[PDB]
Order: sequence, then structure tokens, then C-alpha cells
Amino acid sequence: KNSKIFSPFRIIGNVSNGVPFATGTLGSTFYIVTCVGKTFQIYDANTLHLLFVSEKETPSSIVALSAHFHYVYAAYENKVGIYKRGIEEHLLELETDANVEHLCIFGDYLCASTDDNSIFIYKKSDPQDKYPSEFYTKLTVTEIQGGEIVSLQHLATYLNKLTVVTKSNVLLFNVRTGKLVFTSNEFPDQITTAEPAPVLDIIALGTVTGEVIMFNMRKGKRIRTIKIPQSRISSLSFRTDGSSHLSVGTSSGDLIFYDLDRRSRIHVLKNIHRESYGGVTQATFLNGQPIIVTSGGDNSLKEYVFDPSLSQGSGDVVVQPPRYLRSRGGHSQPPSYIAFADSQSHFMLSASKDRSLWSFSLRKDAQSQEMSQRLHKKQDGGRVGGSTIKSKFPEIVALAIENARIGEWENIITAHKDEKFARTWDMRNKRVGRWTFDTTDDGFVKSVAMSQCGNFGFIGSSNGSITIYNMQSGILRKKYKLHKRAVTGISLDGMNRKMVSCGLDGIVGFYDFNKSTLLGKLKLDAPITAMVYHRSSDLFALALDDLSIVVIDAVTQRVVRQLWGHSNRITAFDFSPEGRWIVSASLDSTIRTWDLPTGGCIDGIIVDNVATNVKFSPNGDLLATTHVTGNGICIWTNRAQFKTVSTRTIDESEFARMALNDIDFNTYTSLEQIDKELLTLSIGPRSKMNTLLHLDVIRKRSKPKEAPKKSEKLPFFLQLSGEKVREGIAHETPEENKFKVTGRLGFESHFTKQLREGSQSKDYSSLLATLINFSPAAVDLEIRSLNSFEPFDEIVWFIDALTQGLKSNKNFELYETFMSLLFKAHGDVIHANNKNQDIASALQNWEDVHKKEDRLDDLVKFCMGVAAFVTTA
Amino acid sequence: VAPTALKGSSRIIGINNTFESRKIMVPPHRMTPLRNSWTKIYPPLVEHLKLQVRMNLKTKSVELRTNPKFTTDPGALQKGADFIKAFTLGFDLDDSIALLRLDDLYIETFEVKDVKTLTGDHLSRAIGRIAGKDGKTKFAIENATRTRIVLADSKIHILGGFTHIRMARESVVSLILGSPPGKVYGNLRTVASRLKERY
Amino acid sequence: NSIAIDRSGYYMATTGADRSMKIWDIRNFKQLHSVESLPTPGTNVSISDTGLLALSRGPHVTLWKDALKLSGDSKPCFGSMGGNPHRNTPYMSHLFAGNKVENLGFVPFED
Amino acid sequence: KSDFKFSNLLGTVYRQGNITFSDDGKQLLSPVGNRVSVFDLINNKSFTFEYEHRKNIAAIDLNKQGTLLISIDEDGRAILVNFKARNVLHHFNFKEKCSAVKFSPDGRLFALASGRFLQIWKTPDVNKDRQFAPFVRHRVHAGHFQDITSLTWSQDSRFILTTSKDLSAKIWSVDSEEKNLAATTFNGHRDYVMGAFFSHDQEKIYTVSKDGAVFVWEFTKRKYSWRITKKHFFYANQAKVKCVTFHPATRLLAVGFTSGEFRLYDLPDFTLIQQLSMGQNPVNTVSVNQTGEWLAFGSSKLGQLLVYEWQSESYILKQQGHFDSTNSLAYSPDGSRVVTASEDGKIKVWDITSGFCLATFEEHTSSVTAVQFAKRGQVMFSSSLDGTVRAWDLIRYRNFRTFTGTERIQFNCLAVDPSGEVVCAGSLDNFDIHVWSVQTGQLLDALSGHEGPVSCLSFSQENSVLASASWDKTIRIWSIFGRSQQVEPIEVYSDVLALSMRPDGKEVAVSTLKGQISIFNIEDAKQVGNIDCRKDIISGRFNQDRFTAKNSERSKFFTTIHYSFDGMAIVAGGNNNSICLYDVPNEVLLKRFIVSRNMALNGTLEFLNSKKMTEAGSLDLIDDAGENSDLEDRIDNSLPGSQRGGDLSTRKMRPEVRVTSVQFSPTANAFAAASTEGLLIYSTNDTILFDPFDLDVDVTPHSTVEALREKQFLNALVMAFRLNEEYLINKVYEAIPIKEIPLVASNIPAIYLPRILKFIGDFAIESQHIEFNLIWIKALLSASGGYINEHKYLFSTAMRSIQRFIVRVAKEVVNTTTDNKYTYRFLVSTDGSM
Repeated sequence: KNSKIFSPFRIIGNVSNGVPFATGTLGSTFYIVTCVGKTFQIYDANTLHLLFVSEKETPSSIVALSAHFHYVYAAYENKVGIYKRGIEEHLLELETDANVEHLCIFGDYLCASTDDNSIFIYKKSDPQDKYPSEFYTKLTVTEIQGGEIVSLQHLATYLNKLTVVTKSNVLLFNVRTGKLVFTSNEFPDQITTAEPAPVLDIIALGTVTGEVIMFNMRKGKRIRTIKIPQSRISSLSFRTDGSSHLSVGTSSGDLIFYDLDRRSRIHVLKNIHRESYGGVTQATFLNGQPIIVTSGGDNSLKEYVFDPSLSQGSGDVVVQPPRYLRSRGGHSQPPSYIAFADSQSHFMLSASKDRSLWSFSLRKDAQSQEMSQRLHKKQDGGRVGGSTIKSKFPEIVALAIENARIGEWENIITAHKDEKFARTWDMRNKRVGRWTFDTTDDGFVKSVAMSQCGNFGFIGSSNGSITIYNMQSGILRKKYKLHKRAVTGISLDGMNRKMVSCGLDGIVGFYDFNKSTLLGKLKLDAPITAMVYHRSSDLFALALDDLSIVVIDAVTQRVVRQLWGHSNRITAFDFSPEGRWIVSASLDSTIRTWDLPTGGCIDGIIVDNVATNVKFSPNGDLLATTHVTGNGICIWTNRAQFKTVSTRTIDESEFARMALNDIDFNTYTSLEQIDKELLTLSIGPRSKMNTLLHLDVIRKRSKPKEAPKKSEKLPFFLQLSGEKVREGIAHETPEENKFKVTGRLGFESHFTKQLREGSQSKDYSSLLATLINFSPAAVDLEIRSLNSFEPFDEIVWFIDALTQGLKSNKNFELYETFMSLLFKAHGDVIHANNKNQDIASALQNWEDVHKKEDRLDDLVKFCMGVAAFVTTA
Repeated sequence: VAPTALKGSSRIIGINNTFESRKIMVPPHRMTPLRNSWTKIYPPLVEHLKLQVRMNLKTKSVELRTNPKFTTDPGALQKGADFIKAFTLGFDLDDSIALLRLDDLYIETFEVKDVKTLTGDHLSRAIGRIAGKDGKTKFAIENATRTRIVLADSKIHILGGFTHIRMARESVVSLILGSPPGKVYGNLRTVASRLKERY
Repeated sequence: NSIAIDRSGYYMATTGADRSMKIWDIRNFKQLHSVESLPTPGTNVSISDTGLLALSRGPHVTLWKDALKLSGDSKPCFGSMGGNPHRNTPYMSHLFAGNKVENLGFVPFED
Repeated sequence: KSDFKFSNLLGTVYRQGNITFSDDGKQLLSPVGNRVSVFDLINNKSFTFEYEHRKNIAAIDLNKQGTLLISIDEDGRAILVNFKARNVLHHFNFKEKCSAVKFSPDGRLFALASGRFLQIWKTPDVNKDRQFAPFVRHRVHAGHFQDITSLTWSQDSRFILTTSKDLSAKIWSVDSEEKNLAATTFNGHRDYVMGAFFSHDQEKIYTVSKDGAVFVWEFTKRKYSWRITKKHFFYANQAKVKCVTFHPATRLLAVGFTSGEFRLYDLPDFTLIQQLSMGQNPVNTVSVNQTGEWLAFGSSKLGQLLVYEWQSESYILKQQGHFDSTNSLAYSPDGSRVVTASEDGKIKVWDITSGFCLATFEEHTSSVTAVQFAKRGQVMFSSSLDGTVRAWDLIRYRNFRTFTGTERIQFNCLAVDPSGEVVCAGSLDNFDIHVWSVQTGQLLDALSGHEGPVSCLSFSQENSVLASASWDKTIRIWSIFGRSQQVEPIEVYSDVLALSMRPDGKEVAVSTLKGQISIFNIEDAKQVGNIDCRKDIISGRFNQDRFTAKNSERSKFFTTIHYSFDGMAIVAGGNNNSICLYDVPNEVLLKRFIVSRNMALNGTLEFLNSKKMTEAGSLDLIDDAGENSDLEDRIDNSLPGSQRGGDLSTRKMRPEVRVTSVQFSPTANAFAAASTEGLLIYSTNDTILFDPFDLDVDVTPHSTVEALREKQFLNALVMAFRLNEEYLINKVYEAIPIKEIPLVASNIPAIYLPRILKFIGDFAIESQHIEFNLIWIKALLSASGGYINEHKYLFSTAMRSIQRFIVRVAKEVVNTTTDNKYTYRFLVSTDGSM
């Protein structure tokens, strides 16, 4: 279930899953905590900007959320987690298998209610501790005491009392002592909601049959009763802005406002949230404000505001109805199609079964917007035909987008379910376009494609005809009729020359779009279900009916690769931006990555929910997938973008049970030397030879034009007096007798020891190794420092060392350079004593080797003479 | 200490200077320089090195002894002795303090006769070629190689870093053996630059 | 940083970047008070017609009454230690939460 | 084919910010405007990251491990980058003007100077996967009363010294337990504290101020407290300290003053080691190597970058760049070097690989408008608005000749005879084309016939005709060579702005003011194609514009166009934010490249944020110079109406994104575009793309290796090319024994011949197998020498790359070999005595 190429990143498009959100205050500001499956998100109330997300996904879905100042408490299964800034600070694990249901935090006491009517109390270890950690006691409410716990509430000014609210009645427990202080009188109707009022000793209780009760805990008696026949209360909240208003949310999706002082209804907001998804799951007035934040199970979070009254007097009577202020949202049902809007990974286009098309932003959630379905006035002037009652367009089966002409005219085509035309949209304006493309053969639209130039739109019908429209004018231009069954794919190359098509009849058509000719026809074994075309490489893959992906080269019209291993239908697949990988999702709940160069499955995943769509970012950094459950889009990060991935084939039998290294990593390191007889340069920068030969002139250029000014009183040994690193030749220490000019034993350089050692051992391999490593300044210094006085042992040895190096034919350019520096520094010495046998013999042996390396000159001269002639004449 | 604080080889070469005791004999020509400079010689030895210092007038030699109850550095006796010899050999005092302060300064000592058996005027010219007119050639070698040289008749003492005195030694030897003056001066230009370069 | 002088031309209040506020006697040129340590440097100082001394430190605005006097007990203080009557605690204070005060001006003939 | 990626930025080595050395000291990281450039001095290679801020970079740092790079712009927007992979890990907005950012020497933490607060964060793990919020806060410190100028980490990662504009320096402890160890404030500086440092023992704290004072702080008895034991002063007459850095191990203090001269001091003695001047402009940043040997200084005004080896008193690096000045560019015929012409009047030759200016020529008095090489390449020609055309000899870098008109005409365009014997220049005020003889320097004649200023000129390489265009809405083909003088005018629908000549010399393309690229047949003088470009071009709205970008017709045309040497593609650019690459035969846009994403440049955005707009107007248009603290910044030297040709201070308007010139690389699949920020070089070198040729099911990387094992080298090589994988071609290439190279070379199919020659040219230039590559070239030329001749323009770039390898590296080796041979013979043979 763990991929070696991809890892989860986050979920886009989700605002709230229906669990009641939690409001916390930091100073004057407010923030809202919403639940998103196995994670929560924190929004800024003033802007509804995403601030934090939980660092990791919880093992089980979150059931409750409570936020107090910086700390957030999230309850899942039998554990309660404490988070700060989205990072878990401490996890409270209850000792019973019962799952937590409700969560209450007052003072240092944390109260958690399990589904077996057991209330666990935790307490702060220290009075100044930030959050409660220590387990204090356990209180259990029995059936004789009361019904199932509906919610845990704490009323203000109550010392160590927890107000347990059950379906039958309300109970007052003392957490410090663990004793039942008080039991309320039984209520006829099942209590569903409870909310502490801003008044003392009063808690608002909402029943299952549209009754709201202002129960007074101190007096133990009813104070008021609001009646809402044929409605079920889901939320309650009081206004704290000095106006005695009460907001009642219902499961039908309506939010009613009452004026408690006047005993009147201010207004009702109808269908703010869908009934089918739970109506108004949570509605809370912001403390001390006219703003109310509402949420529901339809993946939406809204805010409404009460404007000041328009009357100069009697403002309490003339109450402005609440006004929509701002909101955030997403799809209410799982997306059906997704696509990347731009070359960068900024925006994505998503379509869902809820008949809405959304533009989602990866970079910032606030930029996400819904594409408008308002229609443009017809150019002809006739009235457009449609029902007066406005409805959303049907579900989108296919989508095609280009950006060559964004802002000039329509740049999106969409296909709808059971609809005989395709609609166009405009990404810049974020609105449906003014053109509609019809199949013209009485068939449904099954395929949509666009040319890279953005001038043409191709529509494939279920009756086998391909119509081609112009996006600027929406005028049909060409119609191709080759397929007899549905056309499930259309593509056109980057050059707008060769067009390809596939259909359920199993044939692949190759056309010449410029000349409108049939280049060829290829028949495959099984019906073709989908196509993806790679414009850079001119390869396209076809998802066949026999559970295969067939890769075809459009230039030569032959199958190049065929991929096997999926055990069920292939829902979707895509090409990697570099054209080297194909990731495909199938109905057997596996996402497989295939390596086209070797044609094998290199990676495999097992998803809990079948992935309907797969899409690479054109950058290649991200992979987006949508699943059969969940309203969001799963974003994965491509680990291949930061390290190499082995292309070894994945184990098939192992993968089923869950349900040469250079070649494997797609790299090759050049050999040090292909053959001993072949001349090979040094493994390093090619400027080293030129620097060594011309060291002085390069350095005279380096010197500043004017002498730096310096203090007269300067330490003579400042360079040595360094608090401690420098690895220069100057900073060398001797390693452990008669005086010797070259060096007395125990006080000689490392280089001189190796030279003397090599002369005795008749092998200078150790010395040649250190010469190549020496820096250009060090090399010049050592050659210049060689002993230049009779019997000239060191000069003879150095010549012998270089002569041995030339025999190796490796690093020869440097050995030539060292010899040139030897003549530069000690040429006069060699010239004066040329007759000396020792120097002459060493020189002669060097010449015998050096005479052999003239073949390089013959090769160099030939290539220029021919290369100059070939290119010229 | 600040609150933010972090939580017996002889440097001289060619001559054997070696509760421990060290004895160094002072030649007569260094007696008077030692006397007027003694007020600055014992403080660093007795304070920084925690040695016990003395001169024996009877033997005209200077005595250093490690005090186990006060001395803490095991090498302090040798560093103090290597200090004392440098003043004895002829080096200036501030030049001699570098030995105590630094840990990578070595004195190279040798004679003209070691390089070549020169006698009479041939030996005198060799000392002249090393020194040069007004000491210019010796001045050049010290500046290029960043060393300090004392040319006491046919006895040469070179103080500096290992590679530094290695290059000065070659320059002096070439002057003894008769290499042309231009080749030596040109080589002095190159070694001066090449030593200071990082690469 | 700032200099303020009262209507009578008898007293001068100066603030420095050294977190110090000094009240002067500009008729005789004698220093009266020196509030050596302030929580932060005072950006502005103003004196009203009645003699209220206003001080601003970034977002804070603090007022003292009777500060401009020769008596020692009149020295500005931020807090009285144990309710000592002599210590001259601030007359009024106000905090501009996220704002840095730019300048202070008393409205001439209004409170 | 058309897979080009941004590779590096020439022409600029430093714009602003702080330059950082690598931990190894072997790489220098320099912010170049909107991006970061990395120069490897030892290997003589450079690269610029692809990622791009929306404003200029302000502060950068690279951790000691060398794996993570953090760069921050002027708004606080930060980007974390994987240095090894050259990819972006995260984007962070600190919502303030972050003056400095520094990694802790451990690497676990990094600190931020954001206004008056010091923010300490936890470094994300480079091995971990990307996550939504990689950074984890560690602490925020608020003790300073004004903005923090800089910060310094202790060597043990336990203390931080911060210096602010409060005339104060303050110390913090990274661990809350050690807060009592270091909770001290250092006062007493008259001006801003520019820097505060620890000593190596960490028992001495040095603080430096802008006024020019260095204070030594010690923990001593008056019971113990930090005190100023000693105070040192830079007695700079009026220069103020601009930047300071300290190396504890070597006790080196490098101070850069606003006068443009820097001093090196030895602390705590305060001994002046050296004092040098890099110019009259302020030294904005100074940095030190880890070893302490190299000091890097940068001046923003002229964009100078300088690495100084203070020990040997040498310059490792000494470079100066151009901003808003480059008017033209030219590739060397071998493609190794690129030359540029600037409004300063200076011609600079830049090495593509190294990224540094090899030579500079300052003969011209005014802006140099055009530069061009002769076909030989030894010689260069340049025209300038000072009224002269100058010829340059690159062998000796002498201006061996200067051509001038009789009537003092500014020259805007230039053209050179392929024989290198005739030079032609045009002007925007004369309407004639001047012609000179290179050997004599005499004005041969003045071609007449245009009724409008001559916009561009070009000689054809083979037939040697001259094609000129003008704003006269016409194109004229001049047959200047020959006994008869003939002119063939061709009419065009609109003013011609650019002209390119086919390498064949048979067709000429022209970019018009209508946004059209029309291709004409020279011999027949009839149009053969047309490409419409107005819709492709991306033009942005300027802050000062009162009209939309869509309705704007400021630049919907291309002012410069160039062909590919194959002859099948055109690269175009203009005074706009797009470089468009078209395919000539099919008249389609292969790809479009956005020139800049820097909001500091004016033409970048098509839509401007409505929040900036107000009743007064755009907030950007308000001049805030008076806010600046230094008098030099406040001074306004702008001439009221100037548009070009002066320093940036003169214009008073924001720089505008534009491309002045574009060219293809003669020796590689790359092109270079001169723009405002610098020379953008786009190359296909990376080649991560899988672009197979003629695959079949039987072809596989495994089957390729099996063929080698079976000794079927020809089949192995061909199958490698069909896959088109470099690692596989390289593996097969080096596995072919020498004996069988001629057999394989004679039998390679003609279809794959261009691919092998391309691989050799790229591989050989940086490979060590000089003899192996020369053997292959000898076998390939000998076997298929005739075929390459018949198709010169298909093999042109591949052939030129091979010649570069044979001439630039192979010759230099034998030249060093052959002189040793002669130096040998002279020493042994002659008589050395006395």
C-alpha cells in the first residue's frame, strides 16, 4: 500500500464533512475548526482563509472537535488528541473500547463521553499546565439516572459542575467529587441539542419535534418554550451583541431567528444548506458580533451578518434581515472528472455528479472558485430554449482544455451525460462560453479534444462521426465518418498534421488533418475504452477492453508496448510529462506505474477507494487522483523529482497477496580508461593544463592595479598566527642526521619522501597519484623546489616518474604539462649537463615513450582536413 | 570567564638542546644582549610557561627546570628551552617570542661547509653572496619566504614555518653553490606569491 | 526623539532613545525629574494647557497629572508599590493595539 | 526537438542581496535579480536555478551540509530549495521585510530578521517527503525597538547576536534554560549597529556601527559584567560603513564603506592589513570563505562581483554585469563564447560554461547597437550611435579599423560580407545604406532606393546578396557584387522590424508591425509562407498605463527573429514578455517562453491588482524616495522625459521587460535571448524526455545489453538509438572495441548518422577519452564523408560541435606535446658549457 514514487500530500476541495465545527478565539480574532474526514482545518473567521491543517491523518474519523485559545481537541475512536498549530502535543487514550462521542473542556477538566454512557474526567497535572493530561476519575450515567448522553455542557459560574444532557433529561454532576448534584424533571420529547445561554443558570434545549426549551438549572424549571411544528432542531445559538436574538437551525436546512424580548420571528433563511446532507449541522453566533457562521454536510461554510436597522428610532422593531457575507465550498458529491488548467500546478478544473464545475487552486484555497453557468445572449437574436426554472447542466463525462488562446475566445470543451451536444467554457472569465457543438448524427457526445493551436474543437459521437468546429466562431468545418461504433478517443499532434481516433469497434484511425486523408487503419483485438496522446513523443496509449494498455507510435502506426497485469477495468490513466511513465488506475483498487522504456510495472499501490481519475501535473511534481468516495481531490507528490527511482519490475505474486544497478537507475558512468593502449586525459577540469602552463601571466593579470595600503606596524608571522582549516602547501608539517640540501631526514617534505621511495622501489605510482592531486600552485612549487645540483638525483627521478606515467596513457596531458614546467624551471641545468649519463639516459627513455604518442597528432590533423573539406566542399 | 564560553619534541633542528631540567650555554657575544634583555625574558618563562628560570654565572649558562607543583604543560620545558636557544643563536627577542606564542615555527641551522667545502676567499665570497651589499639579498630572502635569517659568519639559522624555511634553505644553498643572481631573485618572486596563494 | 513645552514656558519634557524621559525647568535650566528606564523608547511627548503630560511608546499612550512640578513626589511612575500615596501613577492610559502612534496633539480648548 | 529549458543567466553576476560562499568554499552563490546563480570557480562551471521569485531577492543562505537553500525576496516571500536536486520544496511568506536569514552551524535551526523580531525555525529534513507545512516554529523574540540590521550565530549554535537600528546589539539563547547565560543588551553606538560577532574562544564580543566605530566587549570586573574595554574608529572622512563580516579563526574583519573602498583589519589589535577600492559605488555586501582566505564583495549600482584573495593580493574573480543595457548579442562561430553590446558603449565577451566576462572593449563613446562576427570568426564588427563602425581582432584585441560616414550618421544595424571584405550599416535618420571596404576602410558607395529608415540588414552566406528592409513597407535585394548592380524590391503589408536570412540563402523571413512573419523566396521574389503572431504574443499592462493590455498595441510584434541552422524553425522576441519558437514549414507555434515573472519589471503582468488602485491612482506610482535614510537614495537625478540611453536613475520609470536580440547556438540545440535582466540561455541539454524513434516490441534496454554480451555491436548500437537513451548510447558506445569501430561506422544506417554525430560532439567536449572519440570521428567521416557533404544544413550544428572539440581541446593537447618535443631536441643536441 506504500508507493516508492508517490506519497500523499493533502485533500483539496473539502471544507467540512458535516461534523459540527468548533469556534475558538485568540484575542479579538475568531477562528473556526472544521472536520475533513480524518483531518481538520482551521479557517480565519474574518477572511475564511485556511490557516492550519492537522499534521497527520488520524487512524479513525474524527467525531468531535473543541477549541480553546491555541489548543484544539479532536476526538476519534477511543482517543482524544490535543493539537496546537495543527501539530499534536499530547494524545489522551481512554481505557475502554467504547468510542468517544462528545467532548467538553472547562477549566482544567477535560470531559469525554463514550457511547456506553461513561464520562471520563482528565485533569491538569499542574495548575499552570496548558492542557489536561492526568486521568482524574470516571463517571457513568446509568439508565435509571437518564438516557443516552446528548451533549456535555458547562455553564458559567459553576464550580466543578458538568451539565450532562441526556435524551430523557438533564443531569448535573460534580466532577471534583463525582456525585450527582441534581436531576432534571423528565421531558416528553427527545432532546437533540443543548446550548448554554449568555444568561446565568439557563441552558437552551432543542427537542426532536421542533421545541426549544429555556431550562433554568438553578430553579430546575422551564422558563420559555418556542414551538416549531414539523421541524427538528439541529443547532442553537444566542446573539451576544446586546440584542436578545436566538438562532434555530433545523435538519431541513432552514435557519430561524427569534427575538426573545419581543416574542417574535425576525426572519427565516430557507435552504441555506441541503436537507439531504443533514440541513444545518452547526450555526454559531460569533461572540459579541452580528455575524453568524453556519455549516452543513454539503461541504460548505457560510457567514451571515445583521445590518444596522434603517430606522433612526425603533431600531429593535425594524430589523434588517440577515445578509450573506462570505462563504467557502466545494463539491457535494465525488468529482467525476479532473484536469490541470495551466502548465504550472496552480489551478485544476473539476466536475462532479452535483452538476457543478469548479476551478480549484493548489496554491491557495481562497482562489478556488465555481465556474459560472450563466448563458450568453444568442448572436442570431432568437430566444434560447430552456425551462424558466434554472437548473445546473448535467454531469460532465469528458473535458478538454487548451491555453494557446486563453482570453481570446473559448478554450474548454465539455461532454455531458446523455446529451447530444458539447458546451464550451472560458477559463479567463470563468463562465460558460457562447458556443455549443452538436454531433449532427443523432448521437451522444463520447469524446472531446482540442488542437494545440486552440482554433479547432473535435467532437466524437456515439454513432461514430467526428465533427470539427472552430472555437472562435463555433462554425462546423469538417466531418469525418470512419467509425461505425462510438468514438471513445480523439487526438491531434502538436504540429496539427496527423489526427488519431479510436472507438468501441476496435479500430484506430490515422488521418491527415491538413489534407483530410486516411493515412491508415489499425484494428486491435478488443474494444478501445480511452486514449491519452503524448504530443512531445508522439506516443499514445489505449485502454483496451481485455484489461491491457497498448502504446502506439503515431508516426509508424505500430504497437510498440503492451502492458498487462490489471485484474479489472481500467478507469483512467495518464502519461508522465517526460513521456516515460504511465500511471493507470483500475477497478480492482490498484494504481500501477508502468515504465515504457522497459515496459514493466515498476510500482503498485492499493487504494481503499477505487480511483476514478489520474492526472500528472505538467511540471511532474504532483499526481492528482479522485476516488469513488470523498468530495475532494487527492494530491500526491512525485518522489522521483528529488531522487532516482529503480526501474526493477514489481513483484506480481507479492502484490496480489497484499490485495546491473546502473541500468535499474537509468544511469551510466563512463569508464576511467576504455583500453590501456588508448590515450586518456585526466578526470578533471580541462582548464588545469592551461592554468599550469600560464600560471604567472594569469597571476600578473590578477594583481590589483594599485598597491593596497597597509599598516607599517604589522606582525611578520600573521599568516602563521591563526587561531584554530587551510590545506595549502604552505601549511605542511614535517613527519618523523647529516645535512642534506633537498631535505634532512625527519625534516623533509612528503613529496620528497615519495620520490626517494619510488626511486628505490622502481615504482613512482604513489608519487604520480599525489602529483595529480596537487593544486596548480603546489605543483609549480614542487617542481621549482627540486634539487638542481650534482649528482642531479631528484631531477632524474622526476623524469623517471613522468616517463612511467606516460606508459600508463592516463592523465597524459598533465604529465606533458609537468615536463614542460621541468624544462621551464630546470632547462638550463639540463642543458649545461646534457652530457651527464644519468640525465641523458633518463631523457632518452622519456623520448622513447614520448615518441610513441605522436599518433594523436595524425588523428587530429586528419579530422580537421576532412571536416573542413566536408563542411565547405 | 564569559557566560557564553564554550562548554617533548624540539622545534629547533640541527642541534640537540635536550622534575626535569634543561641547560643552554650562552656564548660570550650574547652576554650583553642577554643582560639588557633579561628583564623581558624571564616573565614569559616564569608566568606563561610556569617554569623555574636561572642563569649560572659560574658556567655562563641558563637553567630551566619544571616545577611539578606549578607547571602544567608537559611540553613547557622544551618550549622554554627552544625559546632560550633562539635568543642564543642571535635572533631578536620579539623574533624569539614567536616561538613561545606559535606552535609551528622551526629553526633550521646549518653551515656553509655542509653545502660545499669552501676555503679562503671562496668561503668569504659565499658569505658575501648570501648577504649581498647592505644585506639586500638576505633581506629579499626573508621577505619572500616569510622567514628570519641570522648569518653568523659561515653559520646560518633560519626561523619560520616548515615549507617556508624549506624554500629559504634552497635559496641560500643556491647562493653558496653559485647559481646566477637573477635566477635566485626570480625564484624569490615566484615562491613569495605561490606560498600565499590558496590554490 | 521629542520635545514638549508647556503654555507657561516654565517646563520642558524631553524623550530620548535611551529609554529616558526628563522634565526640565527652562527658566533656571535645572533638571527636575529623570525617568531613567521606560519599557520602550518614547516616540512623542505633549503637554496640554492644563499641564497634563502625555507620553507615547509605540502603541501605548500614557498620561500623567501634576508631573510638571518641582516636588519629588510628582515624578512620573507607572505603578505604586503597595499603594504608596506619594508615587505619581499614570492619570490615564490607552492602547492602540496594532498601531504605532505617529504624533500627539491636544485639542486646544477641548478635553 | 522543441524541448528547451532555462539553463543559466549570463550578463549579470550580482544585483543585490548577500552573496554566500559554499561550505566547501568551492562555489559562490550570488543573487542575480529574481534568481540565484551558482558559480563553481574550480571546475569553471555555472548554473542558474529555474525557480523564480515574484520580486528581487533580498537574503539567501545555504546550510553547511550544502543540501538546502533558502532565498527570500523583498516582501518576505521565501522559497526552500533542494540544492542537489535543484527543485523547490516549499514556499513560505513571512509577511514582512526579512533583512537577513542564516542557517545555524549545526543546521537544525535557522533564524530570521523580520522587522524588529527574531524568528527561529526548525529546518525541514531534506530526506523527508514534502508536506503541507514543513517548517516548525521554535521561538519568536521581541526585544528590539526597531528593525534588525543583521544577526550572527555562535559557533556552538547556542547564542545569537542581533543588531538593530536601535543603536543597540542584543544577545539571545537558543535554549530557554540558558536564557540567564545571555540576556544582555549592548549600548553605546552613535549610529546603526551594522554587525556583531563572537571571538573564536567566544569570550569577546565585537560590535560595529555605521558611523565607523568598533567596540570590544569583555566579561570583566569593574561583580562581573560586559564592558567596552577598547574602542576603535574608522576615520573615514565621509564614507559610512555599509557591510561588515568577521572570520573568528583568522581574526579577520572586512568592512565595506559607502565610498566604494574596503579595509581588512586584524582584531582585537585593529591593525590595518589592506585597503583597496573597487570603484566609486557603495560596497553593498561582503562575505568570507570558510577557510577565511577569499573575500567576496558586491556593488549593486554597476552589478560588480569581486572575490579577493587577500593573502596573495590576487583577484580570483572580478566581474561587472549589465542591467537594462544589452542591445545585441552574437555567438562565436564555434558557439563557445557569446558577445554582447550595451548602452554603456562596452562590448563584453562571455564564456557560456563559466559565466564570466573574458574581455571588455571600451572604444565606443555611445551605445553599441549591433555586433556580428565574420564567417571566419577571428574578427568582430560593431556599430554604435556615436556614428562609427569598428572592426575588432580577437587574436590581439585591437580595434584594427574604424569606419565612419561622411555626414555623421548614427548606425543602428549592421551586416558583414561572408568573405569578410565588405561591411554595410544602416541608420534611422539617413535612408541609405553605407558600404565600406574592410581592407581599405574606404566608403565604397551609398545604396539608395529606400523611402524610409533602414531597420535591418543581412548578407546571405552562399549567394552573397544583400537583403535590406525598412519602415518603408518594402524589402530590397541588392546584388552588390558583380559587374551589374541590380535591386529587386518586394512590397510588404506593413513596416518591417526584423529580418533573418536562411542558412541556404534561398529565403528570407521578416517580422512586420502587424505581428506577421512572412517568408519570401529571394530568387523568385514571391511569398512562400506567413505566420500570424499577434495572438501568441503576451504583452503586460504597465503600472502607468490607462488602457488595458488587450487593447494596448504597445508591442504585439517581434523586433528580432532568427532561424535555426537546420532551417526549419524561427525564434522571435520583442518588447514583450514572450519568446515564441515557430516551425517554419507548418507555420505553427512550437513553444512559447515567458521571459520574466518579476513584478519589479513593468511589463510582466497582464492584469494588475485592483487593491493597488486608489482615488489618487496606483500606489506603486507614488515615489517613496524621501523615506530612504541616506541622502544618495533620496536624490532625484531623473531627466523629465528620457526613455533610453541613460543610467537607471535618469529614467524615473520602472524597467520594462523586453528582448533585444535572439540567436540560436551554432553548435548546440540552444538559443540565447538578450533581455533586461540578462542573457537568458535556453538549452535542451538535460534531455529527461523519452523520445523514442522507430521502436518495436522487441527493442528494450535489456535486449540492448544482451546484444553487447553476444558481441552484436552494430545491432546493439542501432537499438540504443531507436530507444534514444543517452545512458544506453553511452554504454554501447564505449563497449565497442577499437578493431570493430570501422566496421560499425561503415554500416550505421544513414537515418541515425545525425544522432551519433550529435552525441559525439556533446560527449567528446567534456570527456577524457580523447583518442577513442577521435578514432570514432575518423571512422565516421571516412565512411560517410560524402553523405554529410550532400546535406550540409542537416549536419551543420553536429559538424560544428565536432570541429570545436578537435580545435579547442584536441589541438591544445598536441600543441603542448609538440613543443616539449622541440624543447627536448634543443637541450640534448646543443652545447651547454661555461
